[PDB]
Amino acid sequence: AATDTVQVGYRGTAMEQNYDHGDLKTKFAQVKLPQSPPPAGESPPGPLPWKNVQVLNDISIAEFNRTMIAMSTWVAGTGNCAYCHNVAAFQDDTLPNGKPLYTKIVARRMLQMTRNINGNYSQHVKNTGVTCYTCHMGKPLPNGLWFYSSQTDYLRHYLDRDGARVITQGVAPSNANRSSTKQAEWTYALMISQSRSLGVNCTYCHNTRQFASWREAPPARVTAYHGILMLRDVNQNYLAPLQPVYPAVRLGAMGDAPKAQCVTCHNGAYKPLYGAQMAKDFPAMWGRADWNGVPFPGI
Amino acid sequence: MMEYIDGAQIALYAFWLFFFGLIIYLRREDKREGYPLESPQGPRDGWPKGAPKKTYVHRDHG
Amino acid sequence: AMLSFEKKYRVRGGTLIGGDLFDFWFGPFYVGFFGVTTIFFVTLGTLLCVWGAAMGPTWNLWQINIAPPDLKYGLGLAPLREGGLWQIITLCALGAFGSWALRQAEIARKLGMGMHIPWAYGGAILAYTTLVVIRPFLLGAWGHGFPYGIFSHLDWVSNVGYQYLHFHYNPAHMIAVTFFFTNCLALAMHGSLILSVTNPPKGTPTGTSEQENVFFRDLLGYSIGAIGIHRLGLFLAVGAAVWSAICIVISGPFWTQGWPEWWNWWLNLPIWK
Amino acid sequence: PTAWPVDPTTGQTLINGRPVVGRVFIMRKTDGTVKYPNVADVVAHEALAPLPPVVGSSYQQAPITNQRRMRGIMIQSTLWDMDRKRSATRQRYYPASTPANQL
Amino acid sequence: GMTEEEARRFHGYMVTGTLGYVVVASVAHFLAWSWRPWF
Amino acid sequence: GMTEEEARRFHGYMVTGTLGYVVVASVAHFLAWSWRPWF
Amino acid sequence: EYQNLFTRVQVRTVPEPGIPIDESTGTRYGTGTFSYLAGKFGDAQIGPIYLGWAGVLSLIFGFIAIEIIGLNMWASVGWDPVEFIRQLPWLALEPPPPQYGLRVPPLNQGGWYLMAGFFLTVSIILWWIRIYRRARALQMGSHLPWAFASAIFLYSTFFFQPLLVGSWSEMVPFGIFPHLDWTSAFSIRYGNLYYNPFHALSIAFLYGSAVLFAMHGATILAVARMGGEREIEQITDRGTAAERSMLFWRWCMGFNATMESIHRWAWWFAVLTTFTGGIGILLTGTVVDNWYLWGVKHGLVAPYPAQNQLTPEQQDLLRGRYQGTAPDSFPSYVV
Amino acid sequence: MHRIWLMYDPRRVMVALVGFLAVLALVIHFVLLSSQRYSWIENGTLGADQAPVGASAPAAAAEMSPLPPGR
Amino acid sequence: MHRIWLMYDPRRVMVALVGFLAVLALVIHFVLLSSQRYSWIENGTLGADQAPVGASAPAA
Amino acid sequence: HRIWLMYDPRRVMVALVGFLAVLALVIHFVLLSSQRYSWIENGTLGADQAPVGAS
Ligand SMILES: CCCCCCCCCCCCCC(=O)OC[C@H](COP(=O)(O)OCC(O)COP(=O)(O)OC[C@@H](COC(=O)CCCCCCCCCCCCC)OC(=O)CCCCCCCCCCCCC)OC(=O)CCCCCCCCCCCCC
Ligand code: BCL
Ligand code: BCL
Ligand SMILES: CC[C@H]1c2cc3[nH]c4c(c3C)C(=O)[C@H](C(=O)OC)c4c3nc(cc4[nH]c(cc(n2)[C@@H]1C)c(C(C)=O)c4C)[C@@H](C)[C@@H]3CCC(=O)OC/C=C(\C)CCC[C@H](C)CCC[C@H](C)CCCC(C)C
Ligand SMILES: CC[C@H]1c2cc3[nH]c4c(c3C)C(=O)[C@H](C(=O)OC)c4c3nc(cc4[nH]c(cc(n2)[C@@H]1C)c(C(C)=O)c4C)[C@@H](C)[C@@H]3CCC(=O)OC/C=C(\C)CCC[C@H](C)CCC[C@H](C)CCCC(C)C
Ligand SMILES: *[C@H]1O[C@H](CO)[C@@H](O[C@@H]2O[C@@H](C)[C@H](O)[C@@H](O)[C@H]2O)[C@H](O)[C@@H]1O[C@H]1O[C@H](C(=O)O)[C@@H](O[C@H]2O[C@H](CO)[C@@H](O)[C@H](O)[C@H]2NC(C)=O)[C@H](OC(C)=O)[C@H]1OC(C)=O
Ligand SMILES: *[C@H]1O[C@H](CO)[C@@H](O[C@@H]2O[C@@H](C)[C@H](O)[C@@H](O)[C@H]2O)[C@H](O)[C@@H]1O[C@H]1O[C@H](C(=O)O)[C@@H](O[C@H]2O[C@H](CO)[C@@H](O)[C@H](O)[C@H]2NC(C)=O)[C@H](OC(C)=O)[C@H]1OC(C)=O
Ligand SMILES: COC(C)(C)C/C=C/C(C)=C/C=C/C(C=O)=C/C=C/C(C)=C/C=C/C=C(C)/C=C/C=C(\C)CC/C=C(C)/C=C/C=C(\C)C(=O)O
Ligand SMILES: COC(C)(C)C/C=C/C(C)=C/C=C/C(C=O)=C/C=C/C(C)=C/C=C/C=C(C)/C=C/C=C(\C)CC/C=C(C)/C=C/C=C(\C)C(=O)O
Ligand SMILES: COC(C)(C)C/C=C/C(C)=C/C=C/C(C)=C/C=C/C(C)=C/C=C\C=C(C)\C=C\C=C(C)\C=C\C=C(C)\C=C\CC(C)(C)OC
Ligand SMILES: [Fe+3]
Repeated sequence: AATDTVQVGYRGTAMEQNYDHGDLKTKFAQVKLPQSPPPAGESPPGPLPWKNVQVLNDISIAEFNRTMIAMSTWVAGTGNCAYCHNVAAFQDDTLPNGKPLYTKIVARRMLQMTRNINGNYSQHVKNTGVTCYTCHMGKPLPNGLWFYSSQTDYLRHYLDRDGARVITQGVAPSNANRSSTKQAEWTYALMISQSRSLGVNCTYCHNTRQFASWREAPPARVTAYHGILMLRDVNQNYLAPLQPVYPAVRLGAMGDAPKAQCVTCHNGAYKPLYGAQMAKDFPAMWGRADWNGVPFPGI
Repeated sequence: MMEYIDGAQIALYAFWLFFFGLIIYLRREDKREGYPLESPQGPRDGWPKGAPKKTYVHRDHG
Repeated sequence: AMLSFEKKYRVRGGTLIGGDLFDFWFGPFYVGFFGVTTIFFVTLGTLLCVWGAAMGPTWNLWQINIAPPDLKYGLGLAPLREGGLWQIITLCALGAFGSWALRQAEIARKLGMGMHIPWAYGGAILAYTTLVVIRPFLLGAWGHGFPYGIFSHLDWVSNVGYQYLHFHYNPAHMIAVTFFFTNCLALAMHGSLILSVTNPPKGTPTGTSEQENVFFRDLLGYSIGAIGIHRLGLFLAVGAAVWSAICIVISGPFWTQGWPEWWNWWLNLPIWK
Repeated sequence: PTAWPVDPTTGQTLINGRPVVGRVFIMRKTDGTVKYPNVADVVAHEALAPLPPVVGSSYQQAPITNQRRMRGIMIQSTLWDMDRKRSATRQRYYPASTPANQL
Repeated sequence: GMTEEEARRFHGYMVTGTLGYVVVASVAHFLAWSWRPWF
Repeated sequence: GMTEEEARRFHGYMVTGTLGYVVVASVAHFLAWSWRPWF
Repeated sequence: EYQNLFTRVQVRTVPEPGIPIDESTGTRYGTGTFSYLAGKFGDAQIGPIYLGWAGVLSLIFGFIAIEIIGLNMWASVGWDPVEFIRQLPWLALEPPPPQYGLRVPPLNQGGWYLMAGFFLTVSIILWWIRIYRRARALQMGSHLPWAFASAIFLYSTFFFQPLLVGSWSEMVPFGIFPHLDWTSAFSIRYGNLYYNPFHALSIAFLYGSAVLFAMHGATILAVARMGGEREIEQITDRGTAAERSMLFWRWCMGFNATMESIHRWAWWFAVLTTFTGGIGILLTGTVVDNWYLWGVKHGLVAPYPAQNQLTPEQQDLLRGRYQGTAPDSFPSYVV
Repeated sequence: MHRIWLMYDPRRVMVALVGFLAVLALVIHFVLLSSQRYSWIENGTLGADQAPVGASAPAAAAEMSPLPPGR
Repeated sequence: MHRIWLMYDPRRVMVALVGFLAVLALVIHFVLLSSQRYSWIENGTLGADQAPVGASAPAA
Repeated sequence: HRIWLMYDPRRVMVALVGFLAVLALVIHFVLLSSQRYSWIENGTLGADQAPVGAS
């Protein structure tokens, strides 16, 4: 029944995070115990034999096989190469029946997406980075999948919408800001969702005496903003265009593809996997010329 | 145009002038009983001076 | 000075501690032993507040801010610049508010009155003691208290509220707010009724308890009576402070999620789960 | 100019050309706080003012099955994210509705 | 109050009821311990 | 109003009840010690 | 020591008051009755009510307002009577969309809202008239209707401030949790209402109303054994209960009211709660759009050390947009 | 020792005793039912070796923290 | 033992007992109904081997 | 001891039994909250297995 607290702002401002100590320990142990361990890695010479490899062109043959073992355990359970492949012919993108191996052609896109996350959105994911495990956590479906439902659904802030500001940056009313109180309710609903997605409260990113202030806010607010821009790219360019690839059992009632949100990576924790650093161990997924000064072992 | 003075500041001082006027009124009312004060130096009123003691007329019944 | 009827009442007796030694008046004020301790804690606490202002960035009355320590100090006294001054002032404030209540008991005893006023004030002391002692102690750090500053404590209230995402959904807070609003309504009704029978239109006799009971009866549908409205006013005003203390002590020590998700129990009653 | 010059022959601080006995520290008010000068100064530290809203030229209705029958703006976070009851979830949207001669 | 005779007669029932109850609780703990011991 | 004879009679039970309680408590502590010492 | 907190001996009278004081036009409705439970805490008589023309019309207009709200709430759960009770505190009748401004909106998109608001407002005004007429008929001062006018003033600012900013969308939704959602979002939209000085004043009088009623309630109970609850006779014919009440507060805090004038302190504290409140609402969005920045300008805002510092390229990158319209399409992303 | 009862109404003693036992019993049951090991309505059919036991230690990777960073 | 009905009014003990049994019965039924193992309205037709069980220790 | 004359035994009997009950419950809940003595969950651990606060 003890409560852990973390101070995140100045003395006396009550910018604090509170956790039920028992509840947090069970959540944390529930991550530790399943956390999948990595293979060791090794450094051969020699030219690449692959017949139909289009993304992983740039890694050694040993690093490639090491990556496939990781992908199996992170998405399908360990050694489950049959989840993606016609195991008699790994280069195939179709079954013997000619029907396409939809998971393999999705997984090729998910590699490009992961490289794009780890490369272009380092202002968000920094040197923790993401792997397939971050979303999938050992299962084919991540958490927090969402579909079209209503026009005013706030999760469209992570796809095709842009503005969320409502506060005036001046004393007097002006034509610059004609925001409705209903729009402030909409931002408030959106912000509760982000708070729950991380398991934090509003004071993690704001001094609530002025929500619009960046100077009074913790630096996490700047990281959070880059998370919005990242999700828009992830949803608009990688997840949403996979609509013709999935079986109709995966699609939404509008026939749209499942889309991601903050909770998909974070799963109610302030960092994904409480900050477990795995991307550093898998250069196939860096999308980056060095990871924290460790250079990419390219061929 | 006036940069510093604005309508919220004006309205606030209008309220303060009214409110201090009200406190004076209420303190005059508070002094209808027990005043003027007895003291070794003779009678004392404080400030503001109290309103006079008030007589009440009862009814002739029915 | 004295009210024209006062001198007759100024007897010795009714003290709790000091006996006759402090049993005297200073102008209008009764002193007593707890009068002495009051002025000690008031003066010390005030001058330390002025020292806090002096070593802070401004003398502007609204902006003065004496903040509690960082949470890392736990239940220890921090360095005085770092929040220890807030901790000393908090001890003075407790000493002053306690002394004030016990002085009121000496005054009530000397006048042969019931002890209602000291205890009604205990409801406010309870709420203060909850904010600066009980809730910080259950959270394990004095740094959870509110800062002493006319607007900086409103920044604390704001941030504590949003620590639970939507504090309006706190169920004890809804009760406390209902008491505060009902109290202000009841105060306006009681004030209006007494003034309306004692100040009727010119050329009208002074009213009676019967008229105010008749008016009150067709306002609420029942007549509360003279003792009843004072019992109700005391119940509502003190009950608001007690439910306020409950609403803040449950926030953090006993509940940590957002308040809107507390209402999940209501959605899951088995008649309609 | 963040610290006063030091005498190399002693390590002693020189203020305005003359020594001080003691360890010099730069004085500051509690935690280095400084009162806010102006609105313009507070705003100068913030981001630039938000860009204008994107507003659509004209409105097309969603299908009736995509229209919410609860118009309260926060309901998705305050109720629906915890409420999983199947009947209540079905009540959230208007049912399909079709001119009889199209059936 | 009550005569010494009645306080003695009452004490006999209270002692006997207490001990009978503690016996039944002893069996309940014997059964619980057989099913899932706590030390 | 207690007599010092009532006191002497009561004090015999009070002292021995205290001894009984202390006996049971100190057995309880030695069992707890043998299971999980705190020094 | 008897606390006088509840009545151990009630007395009945077989004939009764409740037949009013001489009152002229209108009718006394029902026969008086006693509740033993009411008699424990207060006076036991639960009894006849007066309406007249203004009271009857107020109930008709008000009932329609309540029906419109409830029927819309019940329609919003698809007429499900179980979900109507289960979800009741989350249900609302919601104001019109912002793009209409002050124009009449569609019936299901705020038209019912404006109708319910209209009939509620008329019902409140007719109730004020009913109270005003009753105070004069009983030959009383007009203190109560003017106290009630202060509450009506604050209520009316939930119409006039939306009118002044130019949109019915800004009005308060009818609903238990939904109107609290509005209350929070209003403070958010206008940049933290704690820095509105009339809001601060309104709180000072709301708290002061609790301080006064706690003090006055306790004071009268403390002298009730000496007849201090017979307040009208203590005003016209001062007894020792009044004298002791004056001396307690004089000896405690150095000054005192009278048995009459404490009710004026009471009346003004309650009335000023809603009067200062209404002024603060009317100023919001019309004169001041960000109360925190008004606080900075007028020196209200205590300084804290910076928690983050932006670079100039971050200052351009981190500006957002003002929130716009919702997407009125379901895009395909396939090419 | 029976003279203890001379001070008391025996009917009221019994009502006091039954109320004490009823509260104590319900407290102990609800404590156990809220545990992991003795949550017997869900897990009562587990054998004694299969039943939960509290952790003799937690564990972590070195870069992980259950709590966010902050002063 | 029947002499307790001179010490206590049977009329009032009976009412108290009926009330106590009703409350205790409803509490236990709803505790079971809210569980996984004994959600008998949804899963009552499952065999005892098929019914849910609360998670065991990992034995590691 | 004439302390039973300065103090009524019945007053002191109930007062002590109350104090002992409050003290016993405080100590049980303190131990039940600890790591080392949360005996309902971990009571079957051997003394070598039970947790210890860090050096
Ligand atoms: C926003 C919503 C607000 C919501 C809250 C609003 C609260 C409103 C209530 C509080 C204010 C009323 C207080 C009061 O009336 O006390 C009685 C006192 C004197 O009583 P008296 O009967 O008229 O005279 C007695 C005298 O003739 C014989 O007495 P004696 O010989 O025994 O002793 C000598 C006197 C000398 O007087 C003083 O020392 C005055 C002390 C300070 C008076 C108040 C100054 C302003 C407030 C405090 C500022 C300093 C505060 C640090 O000794 C005494 O009488 C001492 C007894 C009175 C003690 C009063 C303490 C009041 C503390 C109020 C704290 C307010 C905090 C905000 O009265 C006065 O001195 C004059 C008061 C005049 C009304 C105040 C409003 C004036 C508005 C401005 C008008 C223009 C300038 C006057
Ligand atoms: C009836 C008057 C006496 C009494 C008189 C006797 C006599 C005489 C005998 C016992 C015997 C026994 N009693 Mg005894 N006993 C009483 C109260 C108790 C209480 C109690 C909670 O108050 C308990 C736990 C016991 C327990 C016991 C056992 C330890 C023992 C073996 C029989 C058995 O298993 O009985 C189980 C019973 C219970 C757990 C509860 C008590 C039930 C009621 C009160 C009846 C007790 C009489 C007994 C069953 C008679 C046996 C038949 C013989 C022909 C005498 N008695 C009352 C106060 N009891 C026998 C013994 O010592 O053998 C070693 C024996 O000869
Ligand atoms: C995040 C939330 C915001 C906030 C947002 C607002 C907003 C927005 C408002 C207030 C208002 C008030 N706030 Mg604020 N408030 C916050 C924090 C606080 C805190 C605190 C400890 O933090 C406190 C104590 C207060 C206190 C107060 C009051 C002083 C004030 C209302 C006075 C009153 O009597 O209203 C209650 C009285 C009424 C509403 C009058 C009603 C009278 C009518 C006639 C009754 C009709 C009944 C009818 C017949 C029946 C209808 C039946 C139904 C139709 C079924 N606020 C923060 C900063 N607050 C109001 C104000 O005045 O602001 C300046 C206001 O509008
Ligand atoms: C319990 C119901 C309500 C209540 C009742 C109540 N208050 C009471 C009484 C009663 C019945 C009294 O008898 C008593 C009295 O005598 O009134 C005149 C009192 C009183 N209520 C007071 C105020 C007050 N009550 C409040 C609240 C309430 N009081 C409740 C809502 C509030 C709020 C909500 O803000 C305030 C400000 C005083 C006027 C008075 C108590 C006077 C007293 O204790 O005097 C001795 C002490 C001093 C004169 C000064 C002490 C200075 C300190 C040593 C240093 C400062 C420390 C402080 C914490 C700093 C805070 C800074 C702020 C900006 C945050
Ligand atoms: C000074 C500020 C405070 C204040 C004061 C105040 N309020 C007041 C008054 C005063 C002095 C009154 O005299 C007045 C009153 O009547 O009090 C009992 C009122 C009042 N304050 C009210 C509420 C209220 N006050 C609040 C607040 C405040 N009131 C402030 C704190 C709040 C809050 C905090 O939100 C509320 C909700 C009301 C109880 C009352 C005004 C009642 C009124 O206007 O009612 C209008 C009628 C209806 C809504 C319709 C009811 C419908 C029936 C249920 C239908 C039944 C069927 C019917 C019979 C059919 C018709 C058939 C015909 C043929 C008969
Ligand atoms: C699934 O289908 C794809 C079709 O693209 C096959 O991919 C082939 O091999 C790749 C390396 C190459 O890049 C690609 O262009 C393509 O040549 C994949 O191997 C899977 O094959 C099975 O289904 C094929 C299909 O298209 O239905 C089928 O191929 C058919 O068409 C080719 C001519 O394009 C013809 O040679 C086959 O005889 C014909 N067969 C049938 C049953 O229709 C494959 O058939 C054969 C013999 O390979 C299927 O694979 C098997 C083991 O039967
Ligand atoms: C469906 O249409 C709506 C309405 O345009 C889009 O929502 C817009 O964007 C949001 C930021 C905002 O919240 C909302 O108010 C509204 O402004 C929604 O995202 C969907 O977009 C797709 O369809 C758009 C459409 O208007 O039909 C289309 O827009 C482009 O094409 C139309 C002609 O078909 C032309 O009139 C527009 O000027 C043009 N606009 C742009 C910016 O290109 C979108 O196309 C593009 C590239 O945005 C559609 O979006 C996608 C990904 O297909
Ligand atoms: C965090 O730790 C946690 C989890 C909380 C764990 C720790 C818990 C702790 C600290 C628990 C402490 C427990 C405790 C401590 O003392 C418990 C003490 C319990 C006690 C004293 C029980 C006593 C029971 C006595 C009974 C049942 C007596 C019944 C009497 C009867 C039946 C006789 C009736 C006869 C009559 C009426 C006469 C009729 C005949 C007539 C008329 C005739 O013949 O005429
Ligand atoms: C955070 O720190 C933490 C973790 C909390 C740690 C710190 C803990 C601390 C500081 C603990 C302190 C403990 C303490 C200090 O002294 C504890 C003191 C304990 C004591 C004194 C216990 C005494 C018990 C005595 C008992 C039970 C007596 C029973 C008597 C009986 C049965 C017979 C009664 C007489 C009768 C019936 C008369 C009949 C005849 C009659 C009537 C006639 O004949 O008339
Ligand atoms: C069959 O009967 C049933 C069962 C349905 C009856 C049951 C009904 C139920 C369950 C009703 C429940 C009602 C509830 C829970 C209501 C909650 C209400 C709350 C909490 C309201 C809170 C605040 C509302 C405010 C402040 C609203 C203010 C509105 C105003 C001031 C509107 C004014 C509008 C005007 C003057 C309109 C004028 C009309 C014109 C044409 C001029 O348009 C502007
Ligand atoms: Fe009164």
